[PDB]
Amino acid sequence: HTVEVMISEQEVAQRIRELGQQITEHYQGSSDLVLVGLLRGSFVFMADLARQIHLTHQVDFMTASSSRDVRILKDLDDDIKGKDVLLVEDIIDTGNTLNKVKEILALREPKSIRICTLLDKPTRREVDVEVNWVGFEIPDEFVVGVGIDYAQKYRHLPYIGKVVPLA
Amino acid sequence: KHTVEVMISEQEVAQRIRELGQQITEHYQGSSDLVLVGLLRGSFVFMADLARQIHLTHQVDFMTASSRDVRILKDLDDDIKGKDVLLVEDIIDTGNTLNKVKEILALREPKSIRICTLLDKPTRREVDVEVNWVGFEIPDEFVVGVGIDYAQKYRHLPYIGKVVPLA
Amino acid sequence: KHTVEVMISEQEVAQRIRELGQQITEHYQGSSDLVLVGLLRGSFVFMADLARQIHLTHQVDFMTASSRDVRILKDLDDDIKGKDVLLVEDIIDTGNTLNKVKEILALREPKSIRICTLLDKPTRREVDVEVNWVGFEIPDEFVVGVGIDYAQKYRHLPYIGKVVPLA
Amino acid sequence: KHTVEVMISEQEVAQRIRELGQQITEHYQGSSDLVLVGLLRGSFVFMADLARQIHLTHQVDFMTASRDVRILKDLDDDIKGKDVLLVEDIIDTGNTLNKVKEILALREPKSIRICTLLDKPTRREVDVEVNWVGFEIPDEFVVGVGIDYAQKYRHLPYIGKVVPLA
Repeated sequence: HTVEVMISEQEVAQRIRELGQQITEHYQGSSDLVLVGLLRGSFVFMADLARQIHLTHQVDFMTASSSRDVRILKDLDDDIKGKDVLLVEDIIDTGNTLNKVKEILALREPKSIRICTLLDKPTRREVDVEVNWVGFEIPDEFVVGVGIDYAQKYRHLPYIGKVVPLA
Repeated sequence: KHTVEVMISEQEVAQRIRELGQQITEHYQGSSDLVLVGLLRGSFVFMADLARQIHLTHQVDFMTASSRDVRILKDLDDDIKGKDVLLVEDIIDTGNTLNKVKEILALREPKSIRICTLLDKPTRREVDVEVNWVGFEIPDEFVVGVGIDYAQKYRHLPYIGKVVPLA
Repeated sequence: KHTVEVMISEQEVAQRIRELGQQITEHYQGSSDLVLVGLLRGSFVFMADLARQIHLTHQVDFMTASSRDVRILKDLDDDIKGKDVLLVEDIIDTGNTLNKVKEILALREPKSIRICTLLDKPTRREVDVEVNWVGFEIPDEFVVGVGIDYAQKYRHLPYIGKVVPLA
Repeated sequence: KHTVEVMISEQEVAQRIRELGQQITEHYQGSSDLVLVGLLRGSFVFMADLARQIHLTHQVDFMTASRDVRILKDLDDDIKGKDVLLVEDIIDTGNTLNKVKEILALREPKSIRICTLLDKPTRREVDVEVNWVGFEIPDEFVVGVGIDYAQKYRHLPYIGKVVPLA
């Protein structure tokens, strides 16, 4: 198999700059912003987005699992009561896991909860969940890069790639 | 300079847990999917004794909740979707943690959630949680034993004790 | 499908646990800091009964080790540096998991580490782990009860049972 | 009452990380079992930039470590027989990193090495071997590129110095 570039590193960077500007604008005057990354896949997008948000904010992470139940493998280290929470995803597809994570965090009485994802595969949606900011809407391909793995590989590519069969 | 007095004897505790087990057995008669979930660390002794008085095939699991936000330090190992869940507590006082744990688990769509505690301190409640089975209602004293610690000591006492000043 | 036969009766188990607790009490006499550490979920019932037969003030804590690498899904809540640590197991068969848990804990520089188990299957051993206190040494049978499950069932049986396939 | 001063610019950080990724790429050449392991939360930004400058196929994982050094979140995947690179935002006393290394050594990786974006050598309390270092600094009050003050400023793109104004 091989990887072709689907979304270039610079196209990704420009889109994250735009998301950063929109998010900065939306939260202007808030000192309670916290970005929460869903591990492992969101960490690259999160790193780049945080650096494009010109507001003082905090960072946290959750690891949610998958058989049926959405379980918390690692919860947040910090409180979110009365805070503005931004969930940060690498890719939203079925929306299952994200939906339960949002509901679990809603119980803690944050000031607000929103969601931003680098990629959205809306044709995979099985439970709808409100996504405030989306980097790129894509079809249901095997994508990798910018934090996203194929068999644990390729998270470290600076571009969004597509895994394709060779010769 | 402090000591432990017996408040509820080893045998009084055992008789009560025998009675709870009988009522719980009757209650879930014909459920194919009973699961007891303890809250660690305090629940484990009461859980062990109670599970042995329940004359139904059932599963056991544990959560560790945190102690401002209620966070999940260690989640269930198994699924509870469509199951009858019995939350098992050593003591309910403010009700804050238990309430949030119930709300977290309710998101998983168990068939039912009910709650059983060995000790209840009703005068300490800060939030409404409905508890179907209560071993003993007690005044707000420093109690220890049957899983309950004081500064981590005395969980291993077979009786419910009360910590008292000496001299 | 199957039935369960009594292999070691409730009373036999209670008597042996009392013997072990007595020996453990003698062994750590004069120790200021005993901590019993159970591996979840299997060890919780044995732990509850055993701690109640140990007549020294002590602490209780728990770990959850993964089911190749032995990973820590839930670590101890409390420190063990300088303490006498007693690892508590429902059953020891291959010894692989328990060996790693011991090495992991030794890095924290406890004063000592010893191991107790309710059941021991010495024929299944794959690594050398020395076990000072053994409730019952048994053949490689499918056992359940007193914390031990089969397909998550039967942890709540008050005896050690043998699972027996039928027709 | 404070501000933050730029101590090491975004561009200096970027160039140094590229140099580190190059050295790392060269060192691990021919190995197909590279895994970078960051310690949360501080390492995630340096990790993200470093991984993208490493031109070898590799895996990425995370641990979060807590007197006793405890494991609050372990790795998700096996490291037996692998080349492990622990990735750190800053190394000061070394105490946590030393124990994490010891813990992972029990799993029999083929090798374990350590990289840090910042190193404070005069702060060292335990000896631990640090293989790659982005910037060796004095004991300044630092933030940015993953590093916080009171949970704030991990999002700054440069290494900043917190300068009390109070």
